Amino acid sequence: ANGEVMSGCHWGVFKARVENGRAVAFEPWDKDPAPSHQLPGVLDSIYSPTRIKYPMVRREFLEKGVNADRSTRGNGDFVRVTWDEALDLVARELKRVQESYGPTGTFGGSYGWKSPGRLHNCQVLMRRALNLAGGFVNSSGDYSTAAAQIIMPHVMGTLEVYEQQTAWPVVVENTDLMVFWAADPMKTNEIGWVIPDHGAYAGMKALKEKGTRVICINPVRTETADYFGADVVSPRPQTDVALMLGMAHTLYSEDLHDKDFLENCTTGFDLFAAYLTGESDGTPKTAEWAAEICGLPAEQIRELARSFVAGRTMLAAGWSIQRMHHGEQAHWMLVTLASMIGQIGLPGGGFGLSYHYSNGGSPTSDGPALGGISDGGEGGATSIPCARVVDMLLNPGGEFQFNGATATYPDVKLAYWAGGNPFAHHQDRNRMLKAWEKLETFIVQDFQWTATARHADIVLPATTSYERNDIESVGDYSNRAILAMKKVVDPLYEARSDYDIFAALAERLGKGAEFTEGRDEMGWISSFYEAAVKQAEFKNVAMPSFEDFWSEGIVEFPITEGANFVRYADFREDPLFNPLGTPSGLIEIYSKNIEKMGYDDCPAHPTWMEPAERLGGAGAKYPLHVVASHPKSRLHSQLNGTSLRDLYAVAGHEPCLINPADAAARGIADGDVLRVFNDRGQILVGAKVSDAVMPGAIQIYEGGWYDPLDPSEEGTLDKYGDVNVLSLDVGTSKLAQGNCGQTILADVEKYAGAPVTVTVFDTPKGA
Ligand SMILES: Nc1nc2c(c(=O)[nH]1)N[C@H]1C(S)=C(S)[C@@H](COP(=O)(O)OP(=O)(O)OC[C@H]3O[C@@H](n4cnc5c(=O)[nH]c(N)nc54)[C@H](O)[C@@H]3O)O[C@H]1N2
Ligand SMILES: Nc1nc2c(c(=O)[nH]1)N[C@H]1C(S)=C(S)[C@@H](COP(=O)(O)OP(=O)(O)OC[C@H]3O[C@@H](n4cnc5c(=O)[nH]c(N)nc54)[C@H](O)[C@@H]3O)O[C@H]1N2
Ligand SMILES: OC[C@H]1O[C@@H](O)[C@H](O)[C@@H](O)[C@@H]1O
Ligand SMILES: OC[C@H]1O[C@@H](O)[C@H](O)[C@@H](O)[C@@H]1O
Ligand SMILES: OC[C@H]1O[C@@H](O)[C@H](O)[C@@H](O)[C@@H]1O
Ligand SMILES: [Mo+6]
Ligand SMILES: [O]
Ligand SMILES: [O]
Repeated sequence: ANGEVMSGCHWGVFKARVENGRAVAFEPWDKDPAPSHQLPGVLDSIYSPTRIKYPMVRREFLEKGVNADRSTRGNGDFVRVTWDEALDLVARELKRVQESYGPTGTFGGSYGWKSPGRLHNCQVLMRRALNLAGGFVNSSGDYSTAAAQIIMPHVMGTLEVYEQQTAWPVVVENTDLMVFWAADPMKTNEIGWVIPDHGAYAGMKALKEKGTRVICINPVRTETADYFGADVVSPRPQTDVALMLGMAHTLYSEDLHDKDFLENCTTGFDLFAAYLTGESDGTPKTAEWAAEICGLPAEQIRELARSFVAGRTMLAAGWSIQRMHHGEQAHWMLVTLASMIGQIGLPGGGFGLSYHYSNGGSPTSDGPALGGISDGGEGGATSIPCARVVDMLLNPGGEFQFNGATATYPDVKLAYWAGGNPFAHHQDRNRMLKAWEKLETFIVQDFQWTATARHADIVLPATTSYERNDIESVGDYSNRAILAMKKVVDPLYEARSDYDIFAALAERLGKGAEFTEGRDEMGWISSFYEAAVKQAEFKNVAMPSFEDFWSEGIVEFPITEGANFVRYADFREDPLFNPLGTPSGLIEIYSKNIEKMGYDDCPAHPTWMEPAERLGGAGAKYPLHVVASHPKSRLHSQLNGTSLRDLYAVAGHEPCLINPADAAARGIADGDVLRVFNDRGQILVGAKVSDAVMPGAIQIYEGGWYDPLDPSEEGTLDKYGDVNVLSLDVGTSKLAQGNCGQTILADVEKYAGAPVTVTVFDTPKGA
């Protein structure tokens, strides 16, 4: 066809131009306040050299199945097969594992960002089919807030991280000092889990125009600091809890803390104060004590603390600091500091844990909620914390602790992954490669030839959202509209929707009608729309017929009371009438429930503990902290294998931001090929020399595609730059068992070996 088609994605709403059946541009939505620069890469991902054309089976698995040499996964030897051959093999394997081992034999957690959409949700569709086969082992939590989402319920009485924030207009009108703590909102609000509304950009523009003072506490001077002209304060990475303690000690010793707020809204302050002063352990937590750990001058620490109580202050914290050893302590100590400041529940005061994620603070509309397809049970134990996947494979039947409970790891034999990239997202790549040999069968379903697809036994080519129809909400927190995600182009090559793949597997198991319910694509979509219309009718919100909605492509909802929302205002007004969901009904600075667990690595009040490895730590073996943060010009690993890579690759490798003093000490110049290494692994990167990163730290973003020099050699050099070749794979503590992906020390040198060639962005042989 020829014309324009409106649809959406994790980067926003867009208008595609189609010529002779091929999409030629993904243009920004006219109503978007800040369109994404990544749209050209989203378009290219439909057509790039790494688009998966056909079903494939690795040669060793096609010939020997369960008896294959497991060490050769990832060596490139794939055989093209027909869809019938691939689907029959997958169905035979699903049935074999269920009959031999029961539900504990299959792992169906399949963590990953996939694509938005209420119908074409690849993970829910996979679980719908696996439940019809007999069941599976799931995963709990995520890689984003694994620690904060477990400690917050014990402290504030709610998960806190994925909840609406005090509205942006209220912050602009009332806040005197905005503190971005381990957060880069100008970078991270580009993405949404549903289709993003980019509402944070409207709020940040209003904040900039008013001239309000901004401070960001971060090892890197970011686009957020440049936009606002912010003061940048850079503690050594992993020392924020010590900095917060020094600030708290200053407030207490100078009688600047809010005694009334502490008495009326919290429990355990007296016990915490005994720790703060050193009465309980012999070590006063002074600004000088804190300065020695974090590297900032003691007077700067005292001045920051005094400035937080001088006017109305908002502590807007990000999540990198909890994606680390003892991560639970970061936001627990932040809430304790906010309680001493005493402004929780006031307009523009307190703290917020989602101003940097999916446009939190964009005012909530009066529209209805939109539902989608279910798993028939998205957005040994029968479930594991997600980042314990390798520990599980290495210790079948072994015990593990999690948030007060004791359980044993299930004995998993088959793993099915759809819409995720664990060979980019999981920690300690070399350890993971050896552990994966414990799986009998590994099936991967995607549209791009990621490191995960390259390591599979069986590869099934899915379609993108642009090759089918769907329905989804716009604005993770605002719910400003419902959008028709219309088909842009017909399915490419031999690709099939995840729905069509799972329906064909359900048919082979004799459960076809149970999977489909006799509905077709538009039948499912209209059912979801009609349920939203009924909910809206009960709340006096007008909506068009399904036919008129589909023709127009969108329905917008108005904002009224959502513009005035203040988080914790009811609790502050009357804590006895509106108690929190904690044992006391108050903020738990001291937790008796956590005391009873007896976990050495997660005490009963916020506490400073040395991490496994850190910059400035006694016995540290490597010199530089690696800031393994989220990428500017990708969504994780998404879009690495597209023309968008040209915006940032350095000599064909992932970029490494390095301070001029650390570079000059090693004879490194901008543009040089470098080797980054530690005792766990080694990778290549390209140098980007800049004083934006503090001395003692280097920045290498997560998501790079792993490209082994010699796949048959243990510890081989990664030719491209997957930062998770350098990371450690351990739990945050026994409380949350979260990942520690930003706890990394390494050295760097000018590469001195023979020239190598990156091949991970090329079409695999035979594909
Ligand atoms: N373009 C883009 N946007 C995204 C994503 C993406 O991949 N690309 N991913 C999405 C997802 S799933 C999430 S969870 C969010 C990510 O949200 P976050 O986890 O908050 O983001 P990060 O980029 O990992 O880190 C935030 C900031 O913390 C700083 N930092 C790192 N270590 C420390 C430390 O020890 N102390 C202090 N004070 N600061 C530190 C970093 O320099 C960075 O500027 O972004 C979302 N949006
Ligand atoms: N060192 C370090 N490691 C980190 C982090 C960090 O800060 N530091 N960040 C962590 C976090 S919070 C996250 S969320 C993870 C990110 O890990 P992931 O979510 O696994 O990363 P993505 O690259 O988004 O992978 C999603 C995959 O889904 C595929 N896909 C998209 N839509 C569909 C669909 O409809 N069908 C199918 N079959 N496939 C589809 C995409 O092409 C892509 O390959 O990384 C984690 N790892
Ligand atoms: O070529 C015909 C085949 O096309 C595939 O896209 C359909 O999934 C399958 O059901 C059909 O038989
Ligand atoms: O067809 C494209 C148009 O569709 C409308 O429904 C959207 O509100 C408008 O912003 C967009 O330009
Ligand atoms: O010492 C026990 C701890 O050991 C760590 O290696 C594991 O990652 C963690 O799950 C466990 O609680
Ligand atoms: Mo995440
Ligand atoms: O995550
Ligand atoms: O995430």
